[PDB]
Amino acid sequence: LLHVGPTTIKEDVLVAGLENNVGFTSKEFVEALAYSLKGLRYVMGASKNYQPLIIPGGGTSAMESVTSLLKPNDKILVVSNGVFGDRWEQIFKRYPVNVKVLRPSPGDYVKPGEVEEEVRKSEYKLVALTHVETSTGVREPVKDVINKIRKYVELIVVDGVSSVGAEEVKAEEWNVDVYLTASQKALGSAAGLGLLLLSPKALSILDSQNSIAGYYLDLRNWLPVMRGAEEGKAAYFATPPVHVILQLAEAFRLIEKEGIENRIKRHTMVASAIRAGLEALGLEIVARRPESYSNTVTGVILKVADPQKVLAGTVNEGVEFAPGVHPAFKYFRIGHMGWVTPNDAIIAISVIERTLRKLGEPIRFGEGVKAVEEVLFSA
Amino acid sequence: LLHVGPTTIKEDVLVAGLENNVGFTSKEFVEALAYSLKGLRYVMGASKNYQPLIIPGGGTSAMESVTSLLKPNDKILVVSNGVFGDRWEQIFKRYPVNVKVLRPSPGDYVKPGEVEEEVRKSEYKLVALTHVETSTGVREPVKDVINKIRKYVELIVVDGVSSVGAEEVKAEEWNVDVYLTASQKALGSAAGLGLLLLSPKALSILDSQNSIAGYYLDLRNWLPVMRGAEEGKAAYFATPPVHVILQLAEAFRLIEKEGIENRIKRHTMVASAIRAGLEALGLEIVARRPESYSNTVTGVILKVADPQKVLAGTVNEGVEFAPGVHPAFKYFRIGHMGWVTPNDAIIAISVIERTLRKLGEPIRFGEGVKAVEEVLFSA
Amino acid sequence: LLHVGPTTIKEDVLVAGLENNVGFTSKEFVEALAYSLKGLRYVMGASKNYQPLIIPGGGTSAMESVTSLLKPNDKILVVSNGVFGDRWEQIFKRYPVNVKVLRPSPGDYVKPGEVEEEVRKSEYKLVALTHVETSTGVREPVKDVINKIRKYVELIVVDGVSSVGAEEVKAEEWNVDVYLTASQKALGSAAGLGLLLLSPKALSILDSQNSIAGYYLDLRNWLPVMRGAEEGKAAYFATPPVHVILQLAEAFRLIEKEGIENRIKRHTMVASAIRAGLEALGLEIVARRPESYSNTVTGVILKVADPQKVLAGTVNEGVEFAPGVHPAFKYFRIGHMGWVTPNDAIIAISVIERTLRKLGEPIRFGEGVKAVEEVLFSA
Amino acid sequence: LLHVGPTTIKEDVLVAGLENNVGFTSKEFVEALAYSLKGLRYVMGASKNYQPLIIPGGGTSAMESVTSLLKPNDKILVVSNGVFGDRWEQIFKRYPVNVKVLRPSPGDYVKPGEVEEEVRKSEYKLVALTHVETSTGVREPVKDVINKIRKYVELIVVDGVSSVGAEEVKAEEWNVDVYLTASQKALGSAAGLGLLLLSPKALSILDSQNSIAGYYLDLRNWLPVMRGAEEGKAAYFATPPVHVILQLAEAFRLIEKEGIENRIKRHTMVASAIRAGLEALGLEIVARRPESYSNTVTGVILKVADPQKVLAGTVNEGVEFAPGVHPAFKYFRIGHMGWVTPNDAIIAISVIERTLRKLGEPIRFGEGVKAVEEVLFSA
Ligand SMILES: Cc1ncc(COP(=O)(O)O)c(CNc2cccc(C(=O)O)c2)c1O
Ligand SMILES: Cc1ncc(COP(=O)(O)O)c(CNc2cccc(C(=O)O)c2)c1O
Ligand SMILES: Cc1ncc(COP(=O)(O)O)c(CNc2cccc(C(=O)O)c2)c1O
Ligand SMILES: Cc1ncc(COP(=O)(O)O)c(CNc2cccc(C(=O)O)c2)c1O
Ligand SMILES: [Ca+2]
Ligand SMILES: [Ca+2]
Ligand SMILES: [Ca+2]
Ligand SMILES: [Ca+2]
Ligand SMILES: [Ca+2]
Ligand SMILES: [Ca+2]
Ligand SMILES: [Ca+2]
Ligand SMILES: [Ca+2]
Repeated sequence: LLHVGPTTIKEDVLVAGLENNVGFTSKEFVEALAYSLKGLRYVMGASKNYQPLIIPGGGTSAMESVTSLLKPNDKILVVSNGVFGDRWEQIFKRYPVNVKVLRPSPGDYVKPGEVEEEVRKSEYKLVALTHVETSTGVREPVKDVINKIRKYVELIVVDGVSSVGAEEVKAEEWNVDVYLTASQKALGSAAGLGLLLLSPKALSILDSQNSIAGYYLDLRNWLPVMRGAEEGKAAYFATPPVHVILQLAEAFRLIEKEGIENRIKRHTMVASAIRAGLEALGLEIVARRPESYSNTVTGVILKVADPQKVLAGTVNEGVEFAPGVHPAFKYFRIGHMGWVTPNDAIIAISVIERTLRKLGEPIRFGEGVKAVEEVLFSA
Repeated sequence: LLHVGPTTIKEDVLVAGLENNVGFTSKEFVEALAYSLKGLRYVMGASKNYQPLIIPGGGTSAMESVTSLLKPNDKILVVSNGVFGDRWEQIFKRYPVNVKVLRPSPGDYVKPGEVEEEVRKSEYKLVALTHVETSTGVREPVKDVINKIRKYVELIVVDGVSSVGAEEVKAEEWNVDVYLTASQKALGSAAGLGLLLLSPKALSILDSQNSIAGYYLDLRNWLPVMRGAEEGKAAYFATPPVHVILQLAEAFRLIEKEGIENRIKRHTMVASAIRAGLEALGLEIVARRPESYSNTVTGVILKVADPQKVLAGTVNEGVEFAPGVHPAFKYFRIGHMGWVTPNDAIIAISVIERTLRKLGEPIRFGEGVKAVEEVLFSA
Repeated sequence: LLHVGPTTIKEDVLVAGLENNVGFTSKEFVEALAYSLKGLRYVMGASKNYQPLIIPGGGTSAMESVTSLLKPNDKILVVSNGVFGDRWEQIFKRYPVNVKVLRPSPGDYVKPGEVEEEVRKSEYKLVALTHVETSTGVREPVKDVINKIRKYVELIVVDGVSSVGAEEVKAEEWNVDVYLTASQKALGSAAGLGLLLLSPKALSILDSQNSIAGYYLDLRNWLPVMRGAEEGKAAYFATPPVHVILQLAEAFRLIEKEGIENRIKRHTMVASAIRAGLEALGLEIVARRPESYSNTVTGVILKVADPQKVLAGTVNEGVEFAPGVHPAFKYFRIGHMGWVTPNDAIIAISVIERTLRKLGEPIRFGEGVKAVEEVLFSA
Repeated sequence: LLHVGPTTIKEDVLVAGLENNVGFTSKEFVEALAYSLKGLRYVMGASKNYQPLIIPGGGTSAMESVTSLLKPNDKILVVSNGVFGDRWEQIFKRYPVNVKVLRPSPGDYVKPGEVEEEVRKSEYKLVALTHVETSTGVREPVKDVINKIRKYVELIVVDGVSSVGAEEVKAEEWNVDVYLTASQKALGSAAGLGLLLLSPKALSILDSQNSIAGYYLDLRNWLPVMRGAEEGKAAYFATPPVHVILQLAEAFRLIEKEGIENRIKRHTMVASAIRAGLEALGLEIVARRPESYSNTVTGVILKVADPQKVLAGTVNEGVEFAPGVHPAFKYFRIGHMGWVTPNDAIIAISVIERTLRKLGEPIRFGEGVKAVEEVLFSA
């Protein structure tokens, strides 16, 4: 069997979807969409000059919709740290475009200098980055990368599926052209939506040029719906996931009530506490470089125990554990994103200690939970 | 302003989505997906030889995913009775294919003989039909069309967004290659999913040939998820709308409990009652030919009153009314599909009588409600 | 079998109860209780000098809690128009008190003069009235009764279970000492609570005297909880139905948003429309005197059809029908209270027409629904 | 301020109450009541000869309803270990009965021999016990008490509000005449109901004798409702909390799915783990005698820190902490009952360690969490 840990959704978020006479023209729907659109500007750090869109699907449909900005034979550079970086390449194989991929050593990340070198050597229409690579837990220093490449490339896109709402994101200040995410990860809402924030530059391409996009994923077709909503008007392109968007509006209400800076600090603390627990047990982290330890995903190397058995025996344990699928390592991953609290840190390390002791993975029993406690106490 | 009436969702359906620890690998999700896949075979009248898929989006994403069955320069005949027939052509303009469209007089439908004539004259890879054309309330005699064209064309696709779960559908008996619908219409569940049933012939194309499809809407990419689910296995292509699918499973449970034959009879009675009400008021129906009066949508011609004012004054009135957007007629539309009951028939005609009397549309006040009562009594 | 029609609850009301970490000391609970307490002053027409209480149970526990105001051998006059008036007497048999009951002819009501005559003849500590007698649909002219008896009696209590939130109620202006109701009737919330509004006179009895009350239903024990809540403080006597009270707060929000005067007008219109439908069918109303036709309950006399069969064949019909249990009449009752709309009037009469036609009760088929339409149109 | 920790309710339990067209005559309600009645026999260990009742209110209304079994001047012995034992005496002061109370030293419990001595010296109609005394966390050895007193007393009643569903209960085997609980404690459902299980002997009293009971709390009045439900019949005495009972049925489904023996073991393990944590910190438990350490409540003595500050700083910390209200001790209490898991044990001790360290209560920081881990590993 396959077992990937699901991001826990606050009941308030889910319950916001229980309105049984709401459609895409309902004032309640239009208001939730307009609210979510502003919520997206807020979590991504951008002013009204940046255009938000919320489309059906997820991170993957959002990624593919970037073809809305491309023309035949356009040159694309993908900076891929693993599975989800590689998905850009799989998507672009379906399109008449030219793709080059940079990859680092397993579990590492592509340095800003290496990207800079490549964009000076060849002219690229588009550069794709992955803010956090979910398969390895590695955060790319996207700000540093962009500072170096901004003047050599027409467009920069960042996959923030595992970062937005949890890691610092400054789409406008960093001059990103498309920052995208999904509803079900670090935002902690129900699945079904892709979310995008476009620069004025990307928006001009939409408004004035043709593209290689299909029909459903051409952001041009969704623009009138998004623009209409902010003016309090209903418009129809294709039926969106109405109740999932009601749920998203409620997630954004909770996000705005906590405050994004506070949200980020919470993810830093929880992740730091979890990592301190892992280290005190003598467990090795998958991410090669400490400065890249993402605050949403941590890969945990096992020397003796079978990762698959760790996952099988922790299914009903109130944790978010998932398989490690990189040939270079034997590991499982801990998801720690969304509504995650200090108690989730304690639980994750406790569940880990007890499971690994049972399976004979050499660990310093007791030391993990104590180290977690220490971190949580000290801040 | 734009106001389209929303299909009322049974609360039980919505409430089935309130499970806050479910992801695409959860056995609860896998079971709901497998159940919904079987439910789709059931409402469409097909055996295990036909392959169901449930994908993110809606009717439009389902329609576009038909490109999964096409090759460059393939010849397509679209039989379009209005807006949603025309959407096939709009979708196919994004693809390297050759499209011819047959259209009838406004509010009429393309006769089976006219389609037969065209497919004998020229060779077509694909013929696209719309079972019920939502913009006009016209039901295409799809069975009759197919009987005549089956031996002259490789593939037949039917858009059943406004028919499946309400009109008779026999995908297997009629030998349709793709029968498709959405979650939010005559099935009466929450929005966010497209649904497809493929013949063995269409499935062989998927399994053995390349196509002009993009990435997200290539049915090949969803097949392992659908096949896995029916064997009780989780598989990942892209995150689906997990909770919308939980809701869909519950809608299919209610559909199977009523029985599809009974469901169809209910839609026939409610629609017949509503139409009898309209006629007794002296109101003219948009559909030109009575044999094509769909049992999910009825267009109502106004001679004096402004359709927009009818819609504005019936917003909180517990009905499903929508604008008429065909230049050839001045009208509004009544949606009567999903969980619709005899009481909905009475309400719709009563709300119509009272609104039109207020606005001076010449009608036989009182006679509508009486005629509805008569029909509901006699069945 | 027994079949009593349930008051339909807005989903928003129910959904307000889905908070899974709320207890009697939670700020959310205290706020909902304080809100509901004010909501009770509002629907009953009283200033802050009147003391609201919300206790576990229903109308019956509220009625019994009136013993909190009594002493051994106190004299009580019950003005009983049927079953629920008679319940006062059944309750008081359990207590060392002296009870006299006035009853009118079946389906009539006790005139104000008849009560006045009795309270001048003997001295009574307490007079009990029923605002609307649910078993017959008869509204007592409580204002007129009180105007006549106020100076001759120490305490006046009014059972408003079937009136509060639907009929005009002015507890303060009319000088009532206890006005009581339940959560599940004309207020349209979930069952589980009795609700009481006490005059300063009744409150002084609580604060300064002993009583014959038991433990759970001694309003003295609940007072500190109610007083605490309005000061934003939690207090414990016995655990209340926490989530039912969350639901009640939401019902009061909806009531206050509509406005009580508007609520009353809606009940008048719906009831008048239903009665006009009944009359046009040639059906006789149970209430003997038109000025007493309650706007929450209407008894419908059948000359031929069996009331029990009317009820059996209308169970899934979206109506609120209940048995007639008074030996003097052959009838069923229509409940029309709470969130009831003009559409409910149309439905009730339509369901009645179709059911009675099937069962051979002589009626003027078609005429009922037309008369309802006319009433709803004319206001 | 007063802050008592709320028992966390599984969302599934709450969500079972979202049926908006259900009343006391609905077959859905009757089925939920019948199911809950059987569920009550199951959790209390009794065959069909024992009669369950579910009444509005809570533990307190259930306790008072025991007056249904009493006659004027009946002699009662209350075995009270604290607040909730003392509530028997407070209730009985409202009734013409003779009460004697046995009390132990603070935080201790009345030995079976001490009760035996008293019932042999004087003749008692009724002996009242508290299975777990919530105010001190002390479990009375009710089986041992009953074995000694059974032949000397007519009736034995046990308050199991904090024991039923968590501690071993054998109502039939131990020959208890009334075993009672509430919906919101160790059963973990929504508040609003009292629950009783009566012996054949107590039932004969109901069926054949008069009593000193009031009206609402006379178990005679509820019996036809309970008997009717198990024969699949609706009956009316007073409106029950319909949706709270739907929720209760769902709680009983979850209890029966786990199995009562397993439920008991879970409470033993979680409580043992929590206590091991407390001891390893050097914290003293309020219960004087280890054999009486209840598995639902533990009192924690503080030597230096203010209990009130512990409560104030742990409000949003996902725990169930409550004040200690016995003058003889300075303490707070930990609730660990219902759906409580091993993770709740870890969290409670961690939250305690971190809070007390902050407030300078002398503890062995780190040692609590380790001891909890050890216990959870070894079971
Ligand atoms: C960085 C990143 N980019 C793109 C996607 C694709 O999103 P959708 O699935 O919404 O199309 C993701 C999604 N991440 C994802 C999805 C499913 C499983 C796991 C796992 O942890 O094993 C991770 C992701 O984490
Ligand atoms: C026959 C038909 N085909 C395709 C679609 C597209 O479905 P999605 O929107 O789920 O992609 C539809 C949708 N039907 C539809 C959708 C929105 C509004 C109205 C209206 O009545 O104006 C009708 C439809 O009715
Ligand atoms: C006027 C009146 N007074 C007291 C009560 C008792 O309330 P509780 O049940 O909440 O204790 C009521 C309740 N009314 C009631 C209850 C059950 C059935 C029916 C029916 O219409 O057949 C009516 C009532 O309508
Ligand atoms: C043993 C026991 N007996 C009777 C009751 C009364 O139950 P109701 O409240 O449902 O009538 C209880 C209630 N237990 C209870 C209730 C409220 C607060 C606290 C606290 O921890 O301070 C404890 C109890 O714990
Ligand atoms: Ca909440
Ligand atoms: Ca239901
Ligand atoms: Ca035919
Ligand atoms: Ca015409
Ligand atoms: Ca709402
Ligand atoms: Ca569940
Ligand atoms: Ca023993
Ligand atoms: Ca001590």
